[PDB]
Amino acid sequence: GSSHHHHHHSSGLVPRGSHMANSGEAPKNFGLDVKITGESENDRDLGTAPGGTLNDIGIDLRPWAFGQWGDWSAYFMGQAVAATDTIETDTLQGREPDKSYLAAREFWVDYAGLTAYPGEHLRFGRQRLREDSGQWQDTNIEALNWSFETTLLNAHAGVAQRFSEYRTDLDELAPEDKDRTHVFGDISTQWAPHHRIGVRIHHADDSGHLRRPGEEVDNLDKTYTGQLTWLGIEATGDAYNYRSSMPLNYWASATWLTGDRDNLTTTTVDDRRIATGKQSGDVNAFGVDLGLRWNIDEQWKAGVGYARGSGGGKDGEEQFQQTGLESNRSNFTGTRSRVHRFGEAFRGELSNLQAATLFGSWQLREDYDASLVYHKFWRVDDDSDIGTSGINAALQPGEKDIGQELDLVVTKYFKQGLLPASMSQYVDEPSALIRFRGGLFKPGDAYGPGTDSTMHRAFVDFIWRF
Ligand SMILES: CCCCCCC/C=C\CCCCCC(=O)OC[C@@H](O)CO
Ligand SMILES: CCCCCCC/C=C\CCCCCC(=O)OC[C@@H](O)CO
Ligand SMILES: CCCCCCC/C=C\CCCCCC(=O)OC[C@@H](O)CO
Ligand SMILES: CCCCCCC/C=C\CCCCCC(=O)OC[C@H](O)CO
Ligand SMILES: CCCCCCC/C=C\CCCCCC(=O)OC[C@H](O)CO
Ligand SMILES: CCCCCCC/C=C\CCCCCC(=O)OC[C@H](O)CO
Ligand SMILES: CCCCCCC/C=C\CCCCCC(=O)OC[C@H](O)CO
Ligand SMILES: CCCCCCCCCCCC[N+](C)(C)[O-]
Ligand SMILES: [Ca+2]
Ligand SMILES: [Ca+2]
Repeated sequence: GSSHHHHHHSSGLVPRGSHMANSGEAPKNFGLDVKITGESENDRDLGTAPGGTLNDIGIDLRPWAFGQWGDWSAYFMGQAVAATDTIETDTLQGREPDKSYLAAREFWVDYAGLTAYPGEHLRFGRQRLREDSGQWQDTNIEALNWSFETTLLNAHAGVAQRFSEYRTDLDELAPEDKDRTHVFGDISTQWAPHHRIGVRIHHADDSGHLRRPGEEVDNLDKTYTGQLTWLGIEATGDAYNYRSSMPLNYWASATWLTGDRDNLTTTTVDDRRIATGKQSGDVNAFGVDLGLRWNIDEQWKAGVGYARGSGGGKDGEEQFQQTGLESNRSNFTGTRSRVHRFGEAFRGELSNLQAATLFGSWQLREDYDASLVYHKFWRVDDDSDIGTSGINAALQPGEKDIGQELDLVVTKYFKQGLLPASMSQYVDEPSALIRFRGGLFKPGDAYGPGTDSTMHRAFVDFIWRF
């Protein structure tokens, strides 16, 4: 069920001989996830800077261990990566990564005895946190998190904070993560079969300090401290369920962001960046995300989406931002494969950003899936920047047109052997997959002259679970 240690993994693979493969088998006490990835990326800066190009290959080995004793259980997953350059082998992301490294990915203890519900448990340690949209949390982080998942009622509550990367190559935390504590919760109900309504809350509190006036500031220093609360409502009808039987699936969510930020101000003095003070101000921002998916027949689906995170406003009060724990990856095209909601290439954060999206998808049982996604992006306020994105180039003042993107994701799932056999029958539950995942980004007028006319980021992933 939902407490299984691989429940949230996007791959959805089942090892041969596991209890999930055959309910007569005992739960596995250990296993190995193997990933081989190639990445082609050109060019993250749109040709405005040296570097920013990848054409490289890597292997990622993820052994794991699991123990269960009554209501207690424990889990560890490690990671070893070797690659020809610093590629992305992990969609979930002294800050220079090495080509090769070791990591402690997950380590937690879990207690399920507070209630008799198997859907209820308490988990403590570095753990996968995820909700279905991927827009609030989808990350491995140190946390204490309570989950309650039953037919009529779902609820969660937890607290989380990064203390290390637990990596051999990254010495320090990203500044936004340093001394930031997250508290969060959600409650939702299935008010009709396959229709869910819920509320969600998240609070992020920065206990750090900003550099004082006259101090040099570098990439490891914070740009702001905040106390931010997100309050959201969400309605879904099989939004992220690739096995829906309904002719139509939908999601609608609205989120208010309130609180305050202390923003560091700086000036450049002799190749240096020097702190000049700080400015505080309230945040009163809003985000929405809507989508509708047509289940045309057993194999074909298509749909449309719209999202907007506010931007600008009086002294930047209307600049929406996400929690910083999000992936923005979800099953919104209606397939077993998760897709970046705002482009594999652009990788937009919902922040001073408006996006319109169209997709079509195709799937065949548990054996194949494919999605084609089109996005158009605009700035909401053409003098404010946007949030994070997979594009590292300056925006020109006064231009709303961010660009357009076309994404393709194609996946083959299989079981027996290293690679599929053409004589193999349709797989009941696959243990391995091969995937192409690619995005083509066409910059719009906001990127100005001297930039490339197109950018791409594409991956081939081979994944095996043993
Ligand atoms: C707060 C962080 C918690 C970190 C806990 C990490 C635990 C790592 C791996 C889980 C395996 C626990 C040991 C299993 C064991 O010794 O015996 C059980 C197993 O061999 C048969 O049931
Ligand atoms: C096993 C049951 C655990 C019960 C503990 C419940 C923990 C308490 C609240 C969880 C919901 C998140 C609350 C968010 C919050 O407190 O911040 C809101 C505040 O910042 C508004 O200004
Ligand atoms: C209808 C297809 C829309 C989605 C297209 C996404 C695929 C993006 C690129 C194609 C993958 C090939 C990657 C290799 C490549 O393009 O050449 C390397 C590059 O540096 C110069 O082209
Ligand atoms: C039931 C007890 C079993 C204990 C399992 C230990 C697993 C073995 C090694 C995991 C290493 C844990 C990560 C430690 C670590 O990386 O610390 C990082 C430092 O703080 C510097 O970043
Ligand atoms: C094929 C083996 C796969 C198993 C890999 C498990 C690796 C377990 C723990 C490695 C993480 C330990 C990090 C230790 C460390 O020194 O990190 C801190 C560095 O000094 C960065 O400043
Ligand atoms: C970039 C990918 C292409 C995006 C396509 C987006 C299209 C949005 C919605 C498609 C609606 C599908 C309607 C299907 C339909 O009407 O079939 C009717 C049949 O005749 C029923 O018998
Ligand atoms: C580019 C590197 C390899 C990437 C592999 C990604 C997935 C590969 C192939 C998917 C092919 C999709 C067409 C499937 C199809 O037409 O039907 C399959 C048959 O019905 C069953 O054999
Ligand atoms: C679809 C994108 C994945 C294909 C890219 C494969 C790259 C193989 C070349 C590895 C050599 C890299 N290099 C030149 C730095 O050594
Ligand atoms: Ca470049
Ligand atoms: Ca329980």
